[PDB]
Amino acid sequence: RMVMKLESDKTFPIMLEGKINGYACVVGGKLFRPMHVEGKIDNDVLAALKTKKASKYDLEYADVPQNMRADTFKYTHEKPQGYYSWHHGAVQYENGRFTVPKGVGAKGDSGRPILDNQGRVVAIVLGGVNEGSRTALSVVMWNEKGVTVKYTPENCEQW
Amino acid sequence: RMVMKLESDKTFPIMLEGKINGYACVVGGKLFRPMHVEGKIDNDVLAALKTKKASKYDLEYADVPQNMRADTFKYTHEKPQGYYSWHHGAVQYENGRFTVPKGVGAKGDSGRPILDNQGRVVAIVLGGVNEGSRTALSVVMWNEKGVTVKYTPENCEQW
Amino acid sequence: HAQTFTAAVSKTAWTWLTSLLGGSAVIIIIGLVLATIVAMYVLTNQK
Amino acid sequence: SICAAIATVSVAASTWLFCRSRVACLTPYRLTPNARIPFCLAVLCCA
Repeated sequence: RMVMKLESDKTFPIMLEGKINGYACVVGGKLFRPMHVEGKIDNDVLAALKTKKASKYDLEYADVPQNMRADTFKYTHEKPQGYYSWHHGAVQYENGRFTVPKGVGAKGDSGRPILDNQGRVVAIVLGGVNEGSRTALSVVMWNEKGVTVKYTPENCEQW
Repeated sequence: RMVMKLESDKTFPIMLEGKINGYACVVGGKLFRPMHVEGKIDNDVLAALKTKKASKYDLEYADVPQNMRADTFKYTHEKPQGYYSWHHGAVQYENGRFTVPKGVGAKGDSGRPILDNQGRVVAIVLGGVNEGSRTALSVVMWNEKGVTVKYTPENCEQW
Repeated sequence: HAQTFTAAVSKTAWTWLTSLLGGSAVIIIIGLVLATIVAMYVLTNQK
Repeated sequence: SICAAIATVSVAASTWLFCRSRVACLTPYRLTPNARIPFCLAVLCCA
């Protein structure tokens, strides 16, 4: 069940001196990479792409080539309350916040798209701060009109 | 099997150089064919029928005789999400875009009509651009107000 | 007579000085208003 | 010289705030994966 959401090769790791520190994800024909993550995307064609920064929203976006547009995530403008699927495990959406079990998400666990029960991306998580048992997440989502609202908990901890 | 059994003889190949280069289709009492195909329609009565040019919409149309209005394709103004019948195979309408699998569609395939599961033409194609594993199509459809919005993707390879 | 600091400044000189000093303030005010409007719009459109 | 310096500083600052406002009003709409920007262009024609 949960293993049927990790067969997504469209995500790409970021290499820094041979180590992993973040993930760059392609959604809706555009490649999003977290700004604070330093490194180079393993894929050469995506690495060669020139990206335009966005300091306020803390991620840089680039336009993928035409031949790569076909195999790409699909975003969703509706975020129903309750269960969601992630690579590390289950996530739950309540009152506008994503929460995960403690210790989920750490060094190099940012830029991972959060998948829905249908199997399409709804948001991209950039960091998380621990709150008791359930760690809250700083995550950028997409509104119904397409304004890409960001929800960030207070004193957010990077990655 | 079922996707190709929806066969209609109203479509007519255009002949020049003695080979297939495109199809002209009679819909709702008007015969449509693009700029791209040169030659004469196989039907002599339609071959001798004068056509009015619409260069900006990449299709010229001719008014069929009153007798032939009985047997023609029926246009469609609503475009439900999902798969549609076609001459080759299922065509996916997603995000306001018609897409076909890899390899389907090439030169000489222009002008064929895209129909729905009911069995009526919902749009007609004029060209296709390879976006990767999934191929996008340049196609003109019909709206509820009859404005005939055409969708031309970026740098489309012109069939 | 006696010479005042602004005694010899003509009307034309005054208009030029007001355009240079007084028009730049207008441009600054316009920019500040535009920035405030944009910030309020984007902040109200987040929720 | 003082008037010219003040005018140049004012013009540069106004341009800087205008560019910052345009960025802050477009990037929420710009980085949408499908890049739909009808509303801002219709209300102000920023681009």
